Amino acid sequence: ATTTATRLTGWGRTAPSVANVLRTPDAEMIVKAVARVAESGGGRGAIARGLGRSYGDNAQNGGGLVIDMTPLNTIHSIDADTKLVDIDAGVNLDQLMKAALPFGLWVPVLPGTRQVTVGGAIACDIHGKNHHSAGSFGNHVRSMDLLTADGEIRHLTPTGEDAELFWATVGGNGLTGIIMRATIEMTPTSTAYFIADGDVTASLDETIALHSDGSEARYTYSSAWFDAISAPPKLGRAAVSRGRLATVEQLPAKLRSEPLKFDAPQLLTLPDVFPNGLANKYTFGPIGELWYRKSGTYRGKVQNLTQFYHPLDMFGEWAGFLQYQFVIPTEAVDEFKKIIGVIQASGHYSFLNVFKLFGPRNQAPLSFPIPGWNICVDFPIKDGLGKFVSELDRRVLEFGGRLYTAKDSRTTAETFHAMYPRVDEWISVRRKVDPLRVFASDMARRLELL
Ligand SMILES: Cc1cc2nc3c(=O)[nH]c(=O)nc-3n(C[C@H](O)[C@H](O)[C@H](O)COP(=O)(O)OP(=O)(O)OC[C@H]3O[C@@H](n4cnc5c(N)ncnc54)[C@H](O)[C@@H]3O)c2cc1C
Ligand SMILES: O=C(O)c1nc2ccc(C(F)(F)F)cc2nc1NCc1ccc(Cl)cc1
Ligand SMILES: C[C@H](CO)OC[C@@H](C)OC[C@@H](C)O
Repeated sequence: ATTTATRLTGWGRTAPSVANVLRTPDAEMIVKAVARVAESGGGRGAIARGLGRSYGDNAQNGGGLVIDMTPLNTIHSIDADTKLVDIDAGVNLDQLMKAALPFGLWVPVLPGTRQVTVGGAIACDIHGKNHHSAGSFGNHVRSMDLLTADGEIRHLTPTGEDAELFWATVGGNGLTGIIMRATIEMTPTSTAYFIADGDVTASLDETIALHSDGSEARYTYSSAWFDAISAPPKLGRAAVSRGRLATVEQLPAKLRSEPLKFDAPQLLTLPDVFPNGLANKYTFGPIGELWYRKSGTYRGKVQNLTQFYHPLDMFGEWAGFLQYQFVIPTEAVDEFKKIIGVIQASGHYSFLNVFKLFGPRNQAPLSFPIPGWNICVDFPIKDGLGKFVSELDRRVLEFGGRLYTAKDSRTTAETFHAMYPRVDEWISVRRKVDPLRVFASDMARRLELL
């Protein structure tokens, strides 16, 4: 148990603040720190911190306490018959994935990096490539133990007597208390592999058409990279990757011996093999166009996790960036296209772009995902950006969509509240379970959730 004044930022490395960071594997010691903050009521409160993968300010508390949860990382049990895992909130999804595979169990929702805690996964109600078929992380929690402001540990379930507080904690960014422990229902699987279909579109219109032609219902997993820099018609052209978990008999004979094995992250990546880039005299001409179309079009390709899910891993080596993520309701297709147009003409160039059609939402009043067009872009920080993303906020807002707290460090409270029309409902729950504001964060203060 060590308390240390530490300078903390999100993954985006901005808006730093200084907090007292408690790092203890001792659960009783955590209960006491919270009991202390509640006693000298009130101060600048406390907030949990997972692995720090949120880009913004949700896991920090300037001039307050921050409880690092990563030492509470015991997997208590895994059961293949019930498909249930019982794990501390500090367990991470990579650790969990590894521990569970031998049981034929699969982490039901995986984000774009496995370095996130169970606590972070719940508090941000994270989504992945399978949202349209599996919903978000919150949908899969069968119980969790929440340390509240009064110093008690409350056992919450999605349909029990504490359902309301359960669903306020899902997506609650740690502002209902500290998730100590949870039970997750896993997805059964017979292999660690995917059967994947790849498609390449020529334009924004094609990308939308492919996601609206009914084909999505044939794949449990689906996401795309899209072009956000090229002028129309090239704007919004996409490499789409869709699939489902493979069964044993679908594997080639070579891989049937160990169907649930995970492959090691290799020493040599593509920057190590080709140091001078991948560009040749063909890349930007018709043969290049033809080559990209071909490599990105395929059917029934067997892929492991890295290949199917982390296709940025092969580009290795390739701070001053602003991550922006929003979703626009399904029906607002024209408005969605408009927003992509605004991005392209902005003079702000993003290369790392995610496109995904979200499925049905859950009952959490602060849950980010709603059915519709989800987009992430990554803008280099340069003159004009701050004021331009505010304009984007305005358009996202008026088009019925919202920003994601896990990605935000700079939107206003007014915008956020308008984007989340159930925020008042949520605030009423939070105020009932934390009258003295024992739990607090830089985000809570910025977005007036405190
Ligand atoms: C490369 C990359 C790819 C990503 N891809 C995706 C994606 O595909 N989908 C997606 O949804 N997100 C994605 N994210 C965002 C990420 O999944 C979330 O920010 C997640 O919350 C990070 O978990 P963490 O353990 O690092 O939590 P932190 O960022 O440390 O904390 C996040 C929030 O969770 C709260 N919290 C953490 N632990 C606890 C606890 N034990 N009890 C109560 N509250 C707690 C904190 O108070 C804070 O509000 C991505 C992030 C990166 C960097
Ligand atoms: O960096 C992030 O914050 C991120 N956010 C994501 C949000 C949603 C999705 C989803 F839509 F696929 F679920 C994937 C994400 N991948 C992410 N990162 C991995 C990645 C993989 C490929 C690309 Cl073209 C760009 C990013
Ligand atoms: C962005 C989305 C999430 O992982 O999938 C990207 C795939 C479809 O494209 C591969 C990239 C590297 O070109």
